[PDB]
Amino acid sequence: VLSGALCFRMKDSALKVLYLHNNQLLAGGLHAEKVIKGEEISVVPNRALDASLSPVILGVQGGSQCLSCGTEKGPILKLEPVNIMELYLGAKESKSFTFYRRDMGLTSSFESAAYPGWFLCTSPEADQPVRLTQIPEDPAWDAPITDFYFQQCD
Repeated sequence: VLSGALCFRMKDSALKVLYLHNNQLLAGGLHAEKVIKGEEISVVPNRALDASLSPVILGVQGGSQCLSCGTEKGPILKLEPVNIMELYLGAKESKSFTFYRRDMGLTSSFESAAYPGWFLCTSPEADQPVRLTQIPEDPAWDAPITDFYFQQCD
């Protein structure tokens, strides 16, 4: 087993780096990038789910908090005060804390395992929270961005 979670750096396809502010993950513009450092994203595979779907659990602050979609009838992206290693080692499904990664080459998309059809996304605007969205039939320049550069820290 991992002695610590994997370390990744994330930014959307528009190169907006994800950072933390007031307990929320935001995607910053070039200006924000000069003030705050991108957040090191903790990552662990969710071994309770189908490996062919690339299930992962994402966390922040050294893995002290993890991204969750909640358990309501509708998805709500929020950081929860649970250590990613607790989820990693626990014999518990933890589906609401899981995303299915779709590797498209240079970038990846992340679909909520608990809420099919909902994907992690960023706004075309800078410094807005990362959220969840369903994919529109027709693309647009002002539509949410669901593709991310998912790179392991050096």
